[PDB]
This record gives sequence, structure tokens and C-alpha cells, in this order.
Amino acid sequence: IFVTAEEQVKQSLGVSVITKEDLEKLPVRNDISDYVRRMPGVNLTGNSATGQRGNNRQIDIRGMGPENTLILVDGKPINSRNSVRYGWKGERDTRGDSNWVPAEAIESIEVLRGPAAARYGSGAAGGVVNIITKKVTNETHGSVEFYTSQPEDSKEGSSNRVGFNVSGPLIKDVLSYRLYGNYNKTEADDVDINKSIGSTAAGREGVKNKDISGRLAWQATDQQTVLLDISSSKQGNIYSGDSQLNANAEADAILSQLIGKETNTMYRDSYALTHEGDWSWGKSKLVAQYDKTHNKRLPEGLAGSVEGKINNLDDKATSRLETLRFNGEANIPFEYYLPQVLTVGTEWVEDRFKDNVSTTQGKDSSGSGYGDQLAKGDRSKMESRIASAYIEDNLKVTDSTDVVLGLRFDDHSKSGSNWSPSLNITQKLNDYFTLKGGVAKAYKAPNMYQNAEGYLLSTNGNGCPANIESRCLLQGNGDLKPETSVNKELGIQFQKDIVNASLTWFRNDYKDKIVAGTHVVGTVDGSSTNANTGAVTNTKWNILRWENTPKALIQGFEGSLGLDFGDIRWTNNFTYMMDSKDKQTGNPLSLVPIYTINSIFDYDITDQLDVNFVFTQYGRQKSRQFAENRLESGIGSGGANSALKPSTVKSYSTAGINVGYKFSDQISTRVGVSNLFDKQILRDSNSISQTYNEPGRAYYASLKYSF
Ligand SMILES: CCCCCCCCOCCOCCOCCOCCO
Repeated sequence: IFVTAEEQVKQSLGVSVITKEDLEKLPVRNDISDYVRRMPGVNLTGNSATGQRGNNRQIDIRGMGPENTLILVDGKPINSRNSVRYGWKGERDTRGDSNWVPAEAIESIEVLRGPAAARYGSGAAGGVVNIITKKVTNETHGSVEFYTSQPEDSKEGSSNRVGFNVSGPLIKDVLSYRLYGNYNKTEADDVDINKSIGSTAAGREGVKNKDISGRLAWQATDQQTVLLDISSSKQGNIYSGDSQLNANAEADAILSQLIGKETNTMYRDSYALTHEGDWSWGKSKLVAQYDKTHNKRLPEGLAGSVEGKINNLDDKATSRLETLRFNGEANIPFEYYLPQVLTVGTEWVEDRFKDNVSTTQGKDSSGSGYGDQLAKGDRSKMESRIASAYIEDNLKVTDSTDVVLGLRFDDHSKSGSNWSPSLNITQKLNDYFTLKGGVAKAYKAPNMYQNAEGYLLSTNGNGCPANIESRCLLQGNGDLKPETSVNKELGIQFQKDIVNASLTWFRNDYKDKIVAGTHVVGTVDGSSTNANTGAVTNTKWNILRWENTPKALIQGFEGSLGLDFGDIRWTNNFTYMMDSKDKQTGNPLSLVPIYTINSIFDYDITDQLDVNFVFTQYGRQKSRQFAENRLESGIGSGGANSALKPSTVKSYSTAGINVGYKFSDQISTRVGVSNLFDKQILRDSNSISQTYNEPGRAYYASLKYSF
């Protein structure tokens, strides 16, 4: 049977595929990023290379930053983090969107890196993580699973899960369901975990997850199928003391009270309806989906020494993000000169966003604050629309040569239209080798804060670019161009039986990335009235705006190695990172080790008994190297002492073992330990390299009923 372009590029070098089986052999604590991170060209890093909110690490692909990692679930985009205020330097106080589907509910995970991911449009310049959930089943198969992790160190949080999955027929062979549920609670790290090295940065914040999700599958005709997906999730945090400038939580009037409490809460509801036709001329797929996300959390400083810190014990505000999305698509096999499979498709997406707490700034009772002049109209509501169409061909150019030619057109309501060409070649050399490559141009539309004229922020001086003197404002920009990136990869794939290997060069030229601008587009006079006196004072502000900056360069090598001896097996990879630099600042896009080596080992001792070993090795993580504002350039209010202090985390390694006993056909269980050598790093507030907590030694166990 025929093979579409989409299917074919999942044979690309920059693609890997995790199974339910892998996931079982190496249990996750909560967030799957802890297993996804082990793939070639993948990292776990903060939202920006500044290090702020460093324990908020999420899936990074080839060092392009997590804003550039598009998470999908069964093919449908998640975008809940856009709820969260995106700040002056690219920071967001989110944990991201790789934690919406409980580990035990996952059938498969597809990681697409580089050229193979540009297909999927806005936000895929880094890559795509496609979480594939368990399927409907024509006989009732059940699962219940528990998990616990138990850190040696008293100050690190233990974690606990329970969850179920059940699927069956309601009507044999025409209507069937899948339903899965999960309650996870990972306790926070103590407030004071990082103190023993003079550091005021918080440890990891905890999370209570509540997830429920339902699928109905209906075979309406011999050639027509209808899927319904309804899911709802709630994520409530457990506050560990985090704050953008790493204040001393325990000695802060307010924060000290919020510890161990829920200060932010993330709600997500999602509905999708899908129709799939199986026609004589080929195949078709229509999708409607609607997503509703609320972001409820305590308010915060939005400038100065209080920036990024909680103002208040009580007055929670909520932000509301609705997405409606439609997708239609057809696959037709035909033969003109060569065998082909033409894909042709349409996509429509609209976003509506309410945010009334971030979109207030420079409002003054005189009616002449800086924002009263620059931002008029309802600043609280933002719209985005993308209309897209694409065409794709999978050609057998020879019985040895498989080639994919795609083109994608995108038209965004603010940024304009944009073309994304996409080549992808597979070329057998012989029974054992094969050559592979792709070139693709990825897209990303501005994020809503970056676009929005009603979003204003300020510094008194320190945040200003080193070449400006006093006070700067940063406004959103409706006239931004979209982010574009030409992503190339090329490599060799080897496979005898028992042995396989790849090596692949990758290189992305990332263009017009949207960031805090450095040119003053003009100036404005802003009145600031004294609350109690009515005394006015006018301030000349320099106006900066979000702006696309010309070029960043990413480059490196991925290799992988597989050694299968039946009962004994080894899966290893490495990734070497030759280049991560913006050609203007000289800084890296995203803090990631210069190299990362991974090894997984499996040995089935008996049919029941199993042992499993994991080892990971990280080369050196350098900090940002070059100043981009007054403070960093040694001319802020703190002078030369507050100047940038580049530093680099020294390389290191961690390991883990399991013994995995299947007590029965029905009952499984797995006991193990992680960071076997207690290689434990604490987050240093006085550094811009040591930005995160590497958890120490932890004993964990998981048992699974299967009925
Ligand atoms: C072609 C790229 C592949 C990169 C990995 C190559 C490494 C080859 O190792 C094969 C055997 O792996 C043994 C795994 O066990 C680790 C033993 O040392 C334990 C350290 O505490």
C-alpha cells in the first residue's frame, strides 16, 4: 500500500521514535521530557539563555530554544504556554507543554528534528514532539499503574502517580472507546535546598496534575471513520520560592508565606472531531479542534528589582486563551512518469486571548502616562489568524531513490504571507548502507505578546541597551516579519543485522528571530502622578520595540549506535554542538551542553526477570558570553561589579539501574535507582551557567496491573 510524504520523512535521520515498551523500562517521574531528552539533538533547558527561571527546563531540539519545540498530541498542537506572559528577555514562568499527557497513557512518541519537522508550520523551526496516546480496542484491555520516587536527600521532593487506561467495544467493530485518567503529585523542592552554596535561587517547583481524557471511535461506513477526543486537565503548582531575580524567599515579607502553596494554576480543555475517508482514489482527513486554556496565578512586579516577583497573597488574575483550528487534507496515489503520492492540504487557525494584567503599564490618572499615548483601545484582547495551504509529493525516482518535494504557504493576520519549500532525499547505497538528507524552510509567526501594541514594559536604565543612556520602554510590534529558518541535515545510515548506526551533520540558519529591539524608534513624555499628593512628573522615555534580528547559526553532529544481541541490547547516541550563536550579540540561543552522550542497556535474564541500565554524559555548558544591556556591560547602577561574569559548568555524568520483575501476566513491577553516583548539582543564583538543579540520588518503583 501507498506511502505519503508525511510517512516518508519519518524515515529521516533527524527522527526517532519511542515506544510504550521503552517508557516502561525506564519510568518517568512525571514530565516525559525526562525521557525525550535522551534522543539525539535534544536537550532539557530553560526558556532562555539568560538563566532566569532556570529550573523551568523544557524540551529543546538542536539548541534552538523550547519556544521552537512544537508539541502535538495525536497530531493536534498544544499551545497552552502562550497563556503565560512572555518577558523582555524571552523568559516565561511556565513548565511548558510536555506534561499534559501522563506517561502511562502514551502509546508512542515521535521526535522530529530539523528539516523533517518544517512540514507542520508555525513553531516547528526547532522540531516536533508528537505524543501518541493509546488507541481504542475491540476487546476491553485495562491498565492501572502506580509510581513513586524517593530522593535520598530530605530537601528534594518525592513524587507519586496513579492512573488508568481502559478501552473496549461499545459495539463490536463499529463503536469503541479509550479512556485514561491520571493524578500526579510531585512535591516541591525545599525553599532552602540551594543555600549551602550561598544561593537564593529556588529549587524545582512541585506539581499536582489532574488529567482525564476520552475517545470515541465510530466506523460509520466501510470507508468512513469518525473520532471524538474530549480531554480536560488541570495543573496546580506547589510554590518552591522561585522568582525571576532569585530574591531570598524565606526573608521576603510575602513569598515566605506562599511556600508549599498553589500560586499558579493551569487549566486546559480540548475537543477534536476527525473524519477519515478511505476512497478508491485514495485518502482524506478533516479535523476540527477547539482548545481552551486558563492561566490563573498571583500578580507580580513587572519592572525593576521587584520584576518577576509576587506582589500579593490574594488577587489572582486569570488569562484566557482559546484556539479554534481546522484542517483538511487528501492523499492520492498516481503515476505520471514515476510512482507518486500527492498530498494536498488546508489549515485554518484562529486564536483569541484575554490578558488584563500584563497589558496595563504606563497608565496614569492624568490620562498622559506613557501607555495612555502609545497604546489606545482595548489592550486586553488579542487576535491571531493563520490560513495555510500546502502540496507534497513522494516520488520513487528509482527503485533505489525515494524523494519528497513539499511547499507550504502561510498567511498570518499580522505578519503577512510566507513560503516554505521542503526537499527530502533517501538514497540506498546497498543492502547495508543508505544516504539521507533534507533541506527545509521552517516558519514561526510572532507570539501574541511580541505582536501586540498593547503590551508595554519598562526599565529605569539597567535593561537599556548599553548605548542608550537612561529609561527605555519596550512595546509590541504588529509589523514584525515572521521567524524563518533554513534547516539542513545530511548523513549516513548503516545496518547489518545485530548492528546499526547513523551519523548526520545538521545545520540551521535561523533568520529574523524575534527579540527585544535595540534601536529607538522614537520618544514619548509620560506623566507619573503621586498617588497621595497629585504631584506630577514627566519622563522622557526611549521607545524600543520587539524586532526581528537578522541571523543565528546552529550546527552540529548527531550519531546513534544500536547493538542487538537478542536477549542483550544496547542503544547509544551522541550529539556534538559545533555552533550556537547569534551573529549580532555573539551569544548562544539556548544553554545546552557542547556534547551529550547517552547509553541505554537492556538484558532479559529470564522471561520474567529483566535488568536495565542508563548512562548519560554531558560536556560543558557555557553561559551567555556577551553583554546586551547597561548592567551587563558594567555601566548599570551597580557599576563594574554587576558586569557580566561568564562561567561554564564542568562536564559530568549520571547513571541508573532497574531490576524489572514481571510477577505475573497481570502484574508487573519495576524497582530502581537514578543518579546512582549521587552526582548532585545545586542551582547557583550567583552564576549564569549553574542555572538548574540536578537532582541527587533517588530510589523509585512502579507497579502495573493489566486486566
Ligand atoms: C556512533 C555513535 C554512538 C555513540 C556511543 C558509542 C559508545 C559505544 O559503547 C558501546 C557499549 O556501551 C556500554 C554501555 O555501558 C557503559 C559502561 O560504563 C559505565 C560507566 O559508569
